Amino acid sequence: RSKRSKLVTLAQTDKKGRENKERIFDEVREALDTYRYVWVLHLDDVRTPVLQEIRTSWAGSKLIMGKRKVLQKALGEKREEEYKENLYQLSKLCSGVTGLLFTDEDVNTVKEYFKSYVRSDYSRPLTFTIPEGIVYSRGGQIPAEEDVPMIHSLEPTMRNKFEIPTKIKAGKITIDSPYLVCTEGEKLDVRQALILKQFGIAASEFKVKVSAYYDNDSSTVESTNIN
Amino acid sequence: AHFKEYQVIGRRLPTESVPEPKLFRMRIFASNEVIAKSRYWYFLQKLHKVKKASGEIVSINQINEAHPTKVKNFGVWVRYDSRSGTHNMYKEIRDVSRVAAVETLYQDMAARHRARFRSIHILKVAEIEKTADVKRQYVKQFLTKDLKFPLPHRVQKSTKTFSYKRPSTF
Amino acid sequence: STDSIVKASNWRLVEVGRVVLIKKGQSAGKLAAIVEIIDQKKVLIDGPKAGVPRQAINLGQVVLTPLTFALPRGARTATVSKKWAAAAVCEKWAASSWAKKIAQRERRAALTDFERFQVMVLRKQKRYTVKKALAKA
Amino acid sequence: VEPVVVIDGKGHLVGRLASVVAKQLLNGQKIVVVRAEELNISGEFFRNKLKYHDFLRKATAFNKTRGPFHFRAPSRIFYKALRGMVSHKTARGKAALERLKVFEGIPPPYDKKKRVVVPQALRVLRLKPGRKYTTLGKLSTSVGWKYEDVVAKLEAKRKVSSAEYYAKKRAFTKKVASANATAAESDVAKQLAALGY
Amino acid sequence: MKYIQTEQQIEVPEGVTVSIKSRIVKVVGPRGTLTKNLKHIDVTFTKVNNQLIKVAVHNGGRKHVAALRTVKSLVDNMITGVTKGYKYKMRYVYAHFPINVNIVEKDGAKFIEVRNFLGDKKIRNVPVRDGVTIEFSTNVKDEIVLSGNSVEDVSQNAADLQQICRVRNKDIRKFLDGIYVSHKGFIT
RNA sequence: GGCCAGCAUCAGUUUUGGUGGCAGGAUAAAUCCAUAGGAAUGUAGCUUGCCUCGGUAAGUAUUAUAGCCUGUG
RNA sequence: AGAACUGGCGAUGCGGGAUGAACCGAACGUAGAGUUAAGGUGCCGGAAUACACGCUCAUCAGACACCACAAAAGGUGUUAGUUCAUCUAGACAGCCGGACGGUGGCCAUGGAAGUCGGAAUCCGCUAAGGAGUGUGUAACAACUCACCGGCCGAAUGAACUA
RNA sequence: GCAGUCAAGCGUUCAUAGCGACAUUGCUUUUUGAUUCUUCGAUGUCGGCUCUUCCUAUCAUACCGAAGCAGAAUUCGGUAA
RNA sequence: UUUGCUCCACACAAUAUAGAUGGAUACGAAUAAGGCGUCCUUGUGGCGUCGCUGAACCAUAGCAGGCUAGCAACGGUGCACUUGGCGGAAAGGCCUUGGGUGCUUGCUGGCGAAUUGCAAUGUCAUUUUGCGUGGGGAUAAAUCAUUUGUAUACGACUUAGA
Repeated sequence: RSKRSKLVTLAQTDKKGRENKERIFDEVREALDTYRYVWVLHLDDVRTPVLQEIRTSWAGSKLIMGKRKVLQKALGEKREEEYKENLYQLSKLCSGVTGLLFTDEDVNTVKEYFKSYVRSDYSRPLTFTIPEGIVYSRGGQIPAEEDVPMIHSLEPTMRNKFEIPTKIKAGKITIDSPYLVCTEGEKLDVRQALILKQFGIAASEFKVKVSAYYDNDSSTVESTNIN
Repeated sequence: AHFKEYQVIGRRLPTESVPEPKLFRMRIFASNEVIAKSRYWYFLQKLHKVKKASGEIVSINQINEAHPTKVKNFGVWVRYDSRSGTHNMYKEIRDVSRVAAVETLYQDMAARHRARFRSIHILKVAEIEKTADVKRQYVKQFLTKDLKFPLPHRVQKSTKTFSYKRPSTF
Repeated sequence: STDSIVKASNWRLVEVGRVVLIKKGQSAGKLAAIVEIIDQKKVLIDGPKAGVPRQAINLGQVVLTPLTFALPRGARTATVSKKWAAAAVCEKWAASSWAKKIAQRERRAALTDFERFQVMVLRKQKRYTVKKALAKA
Repeated sequence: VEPVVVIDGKGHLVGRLASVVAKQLLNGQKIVVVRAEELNISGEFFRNKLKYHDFLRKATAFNKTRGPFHFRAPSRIFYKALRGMVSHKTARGKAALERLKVFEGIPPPYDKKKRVVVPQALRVLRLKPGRKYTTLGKLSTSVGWKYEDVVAKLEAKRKVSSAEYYAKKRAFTKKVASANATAAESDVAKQLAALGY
Repeated sequence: MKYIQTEQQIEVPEGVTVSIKSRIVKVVGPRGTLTKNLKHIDVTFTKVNNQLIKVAVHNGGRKHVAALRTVKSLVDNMITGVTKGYKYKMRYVYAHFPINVNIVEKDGAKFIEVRNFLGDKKIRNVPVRDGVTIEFSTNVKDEIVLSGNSVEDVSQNAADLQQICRVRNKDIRKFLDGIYVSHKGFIT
């Protein structure tokens, strides 16, 4: 005995299994002879309306995402086994979180789009000092006369997880010394990014980068480097 | 005791209009000749309708080991009776010969499950030929290559009552 | 001066090719080689040069020696006897000081009483040359 | 074979030592047990204490004087376990407890003599490792034996006076064994090796 | 199930040196020296090469192997105590009465003296263990910092100091007074 | 020829050793010798890899510069 | 308390159950040697601190039929089994990332936006994302898991049986 | 207590030959704190003055734990004779 | 109260043995570790070795151990003195200096044993005391009676008296 007691729940959603893997094994091999362009895209951090923007903007494209080794299983990782030919070099490149794209419009439009397409997400850049008074949920962005004081439930979250010293006088939250969370030109810590997350500061821009292209009729591997 | 492996064959009764009953052999583990004949009628009654008085024994043979000094892995199927109802059991023993393995099975059942000699039935004893299908874990850990282990803290068994040495271990 | 002085704690360890001495049993004082380990307590030994038959044995009946030689696991009796003389452990055993201890109490037990009188007179003569050599330095 | 066997008491189990002593007394061997405060019991410390308090509350209800006598010293606690193993009410059991002396520490004249041990009573040979044991000296202080501070002080007096002896005996066996080596290779010693000495 | 041998590994960095006779462990490096006695645990240490040392238990049960992971965990804390060292910072939040905390030296013993806790007249002395140096935080209101080489000297001396200020026979949802440990961090 | 004893060769009962001759079984099974086929906890060779200049890692290779298993005689 | 067959004690010693009319051996003339029964072999106490494989740690262990007697079910103690699953093509553990749109779904109301509540509970896009398990703001925000994905590289989980 | 209901288990293999823990429903003198003034055959002898001791299943005092525990008071609960 | 009293030396008598018949032969600590030797930069170092039983080490020849002749050695051992220490846990022992003094089986010679009749423990150690010898040593108290009252049922206790 003396085993770990696992937490049992009652939620609605259930686990997928292997049968969702083998469908993505089939949908990748089906999309090769159907569409003409194979675009592999490295995109590590994503936001869901960013992804739901790219899906609905392009009807001719099919943006198929999944596990990496399933994509190696379906495209064929070794040169000996592959669905269509000259395909084992481009599947070597997908090392990060990658989702394949199957369009048929142009090779110039796709490579032009993602440099033109840019968004803004969390920083995960500019520095921020907190005033030594009542802290607000915007955090000195907008004028504090219109601001909202922070909810005191996340104040124990601030004293323990964010390491920021907050002692509380009355219904609002107070700090007594001015505190800066980041400095410019520095790689941000994960505790520094979560301060900017609770403050709602997504002031670092986001863009998706693409790494390679394949054409079925030409049957050759094309590598393009844009960030 | 020291177990021996025997072969007992049966020949129900040569009667009129049924001459030559077919034959019925078994492999019995026992400590001598007399128990193995009585253990043969114990199993053979359960299968079909004979008795000892309406039966007879053809022959007995001691089955010696085919390869004594070759170390074998064994997988033994055992059915036993608990204090509650009966249920099966599959255990695996690494040992030298066939009949020395069931020697250590009766020591193992009576120690771990408190099963006496009368409550244990031997289904089939077979040798595992190829490795890497040995299902148990306490058997596989002797199958890693170049196995070396020390024996720390050896005790000493002396003859006299007083030793003048303040005796040491290893 | 910037090293780790961690001790090693040297142990005789069972393995394939460890030569052993049989302290009790039928053979009782004959060298043999561990061929294959069976489990924690039982091993498969053989020494054909001394005369012990190839057999399983329990580790409580055997005592481990420091000497070793190389041998493939699961070797047969003819293959052991070739690798035995190739390491010449019959010569290497008597060179050890422990095998001289066994031969000494074996020789002391077989002494004729007239020879035991000769041990008497000779140990008188040796103690006289010592006690003059002592108490000068 | 010796007239008096002097048993060192450090590292032994209470029961297994008392068994092998209570047989040698009835067969006639004189025995003195020294350093009985360093003796050991199997079982952890908090058990043996509760196996002393249930002994400690047994007393003759109408007069506490006449009851079971609860000795507290470690020399006497071992003497309890030994007196239970000898038939002490007869005349043979009383003449076998005249053959026994038990002490804390090592008093004179027993420090100058050879001390022996009993291998089948040793703790390190008997209990499996990873198993709790209990020093009898620590038990007796926790039940009222107010002399631990004196015995441990008189050992540090003895251990210094013992080690100054041992440094002379060690240097004396250095001078003998080297003078034995020059007696080796002489033909009076070449014959002894043939005879086995 | 009588495991034949298990092992763990101790990662020795470049600064420190470790001297292990039978079960006596000494860790010497940049910040200082430490010792820890291990005669009870019955294991075997083996050096391979100057940065890695393998612990070992041969032929042990389940209890004897579970006590082999913790010997790795003790020597690794003896390593980070000498390379980096430990530093516990404590905040002592009061409701109404200003808590006066001082360091006093009676007879060369260097106690920690707490006064005026929840208006009490009682003086509490918390003794300071060997090798833990208490300093009061500069320019941060209401903070006391404990720091030393050993985990078990520092973490015990911070745990002692908050049990000495436990509020008795009152409701802890209302009365906020006490001393608490902010977070358990390193020096460097 | 009264009392208690010691040894010798025997008889009755009985305990405890040493050692010798034969019959059985699969005319013990094994080892051992021969000879076919085989396999990995894969030996030599080979190939790659990092690399203190040979050492391990992973690939090939069925006895060679170790051997083993199975079957038959 | 009252019946049936047999064996007992009553009339009955001896050896074993510490002690006992009924249980276990066994039935008695007086002595010697030898071998045993039931029961035993650490010491009292005559006899192996015998050999072998395991299991067990109790802050009231347990130790022998009749016999001096305890019952269910619980236990993140430990050991051995049973069928079902998941996996070296990446499982299980844990950090990290996403965890969405129609939507602040109908009514309820001083306010209820996934969560004071009744009835409900359907589709879109998805690798995956419930008209939504928990933290709680007067509502909201905010965090969490359930669901998938990134790293690391060997097995692991559930249900029971004794 | 009887009479149901629900069903993890049990019953040579077993749902439905038949048992049934854990729950729960049946009223047992009136849903608005009005009262019920109901003692219903103890067929049998111990009780009390003095005095000692022993259990724990703790009424007080020691120390903890948990609750709308603001204090004040007061409850539940544990170790302890 | 008849010359008692004590310690040392010796002779006879007694008196018993819980059981002499080569010798109780001195480190401490750890046991998943130590012992001894050797070096060294003195250390929780380096190297070498030993254990697996005290079956050891020491001692041991002579009429139960005799009377003598030598050789070789400066050693061994016993007894009485002496010199300087050390030990208080119940030390009551352990070393040590100077001579004296026997013995020597380290080596080699000569003499002696018988008759205890073929075995009978074939007596060989050690407790306690007594009676006389011969050299020293030293010259008391308690109780009852009488009397106190801090005491007291009687004993006891507490005080006094040349």
